[PDB]
Amino acid sequence: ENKLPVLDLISAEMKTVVNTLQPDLPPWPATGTIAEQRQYYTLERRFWNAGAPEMATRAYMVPTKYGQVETRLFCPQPDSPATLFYLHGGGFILGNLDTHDRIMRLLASYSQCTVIGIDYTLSPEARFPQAIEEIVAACCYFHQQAEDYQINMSRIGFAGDSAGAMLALASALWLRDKQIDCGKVAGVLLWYGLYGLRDSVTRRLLGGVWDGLTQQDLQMYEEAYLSNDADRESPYYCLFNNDLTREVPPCFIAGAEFDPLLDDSRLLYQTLAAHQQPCEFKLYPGTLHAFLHYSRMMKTADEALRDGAQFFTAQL
Amino acid sequence: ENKLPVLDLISAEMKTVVNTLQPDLPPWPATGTIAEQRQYYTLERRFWNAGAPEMATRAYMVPTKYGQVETRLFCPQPDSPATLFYLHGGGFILGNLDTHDRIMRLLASYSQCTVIGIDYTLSPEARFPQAIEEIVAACCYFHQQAEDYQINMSRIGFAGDSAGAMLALASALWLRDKQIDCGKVAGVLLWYGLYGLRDSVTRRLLGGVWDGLTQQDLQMYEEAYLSNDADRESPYYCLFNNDLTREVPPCFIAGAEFDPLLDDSRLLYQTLAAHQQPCEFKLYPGTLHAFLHYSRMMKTADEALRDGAQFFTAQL
Repeated sequence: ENKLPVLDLISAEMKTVVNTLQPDLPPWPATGTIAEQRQYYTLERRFWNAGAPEMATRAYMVPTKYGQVETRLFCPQPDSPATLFYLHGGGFILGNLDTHDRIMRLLASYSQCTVIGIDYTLSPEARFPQAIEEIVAACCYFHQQAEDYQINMSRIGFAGDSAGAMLALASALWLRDKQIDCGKVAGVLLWYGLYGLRDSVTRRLLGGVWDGLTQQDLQMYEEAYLSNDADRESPYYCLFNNDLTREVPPCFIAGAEFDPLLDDSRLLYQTLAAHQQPCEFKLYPGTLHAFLHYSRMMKTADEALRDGAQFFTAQL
Repeated sequence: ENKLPVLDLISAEMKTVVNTLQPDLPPWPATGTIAEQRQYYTLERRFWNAGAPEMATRAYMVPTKYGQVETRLFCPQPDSPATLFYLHGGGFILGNLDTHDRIMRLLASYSQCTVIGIDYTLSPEARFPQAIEEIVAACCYFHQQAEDYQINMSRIGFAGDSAGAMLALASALWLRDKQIDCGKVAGVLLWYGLYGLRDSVTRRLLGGVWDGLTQQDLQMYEEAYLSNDADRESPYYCLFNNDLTREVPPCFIAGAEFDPLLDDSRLLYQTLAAHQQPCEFKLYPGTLHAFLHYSRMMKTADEALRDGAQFFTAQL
């Protein structure tokens, strides 16, 4: 109704992606089970993940108080200076280590750090703060067992896209606030995340069927993730209710121009900068939310990967 | 907490106002009745209203479906080209024709149009949408009785500050939506309004005891005005839920820099501009919310009045 004509305003590069047909796929099951929707997502993501760098990969199950969680280690080189944990997006209800395969492999290539993807339990089966607890547990397990796994856990980082960016910064804040040391958090890489705004200029202007980010869609994802309405205000969900004026690790904040969540990125950055916390913001012109997946076809997506990777290594 | 240090960022001219003492006044009766708080605001406002333009004024009671309401006409010249209705601010719970006497007289003076202030019924005694219906009724009464009152009702406009600005645009949109012709709405003058955002970048960064615009203050004014949580979504409260893509009268939108409500103005402007609706935005640097009252002492407040007057007369 009052929204911007986003499909006309996106870049010609972004449009080539949006207009790409995958003719071998069924239609999107908007009335199937969550289990079917997850399967479709995994199938549809495969084409975008093709051509990923080839490198040494290892999969391990790690213990958590909620049971074992799968992890995948991508090891570019034998003397990694740090370990980067990667939390994938998908609205908390979709996505896995395969949907984000190419992103995690390129991050490893461009950083020359070990990248560890965490297969956190999705919602609605898991509810807040379960994923964050699983991530912290995994991190802490790897830190205790670093020698056995052959990884450098002296310096770590958290990285993620969309809902995974929320998990990335919430994990770093959880570690800080609970006085948990599972390695020095050298940096956090946050591509088009959301951090607890309930409304904003960008949420009003943007969002539609092309990105699955209408007000209604956002309420749906919140309803799946939270168990109690009181959790809306938790400082590990509404991160703006946490104290962002001190002791935040260096954050690289990437905004998508035509994403309703962009203001979440601008508020985090403006908050951090006003309180002299180390950060950088960069807007990627012409993009929709979720663009990091499109690095093979979009120079802007590969640039965003390079930029985060390089921000991380600049902290080491 | 994560807020900006607003008292340090405001301009020197704004700080002179913030630091102005009225020693002869009692302290603000925070635990007193609404009646007491209203009387106090009235009293405290007198000093800021002094020295207003000399001009012919007349009070008239006008019929509405809720009873008679007081109006005040300010007549700057014998041949007014249009009539501007002025809706005062004060959070819906405070203010009256006296607290905004100087604003209205300056507006009439700079516009050279008749200004008609409307003493709409305050909340909690009235609830939404009573004030809007009162204003529409008053406007249609004056339109029907124009010859008797010696006013020009062939072109009209609505003007207001803060909550008053919400009433101004809501009234224009009501007339449009219900196809009520009580004069051609030439323009709407909106100083530091709010138009229904529930959260924003600016709501998070700003607001405090210095302006009475914390999240809890804002919730309390909304609670007083609205009968129902569902009314938060009404297209005459959340005006962003109304259609803003067609037939919106020319809007002058003035933002105050260090005001949590600034993004409400930015959103209204960006929305109207994106749909080719006629509008102008101007930011008034260094200011708090509610600065229009301080025109004797602050060039910027007086400039804001001139600017809104000039915009209105440019539509005639």
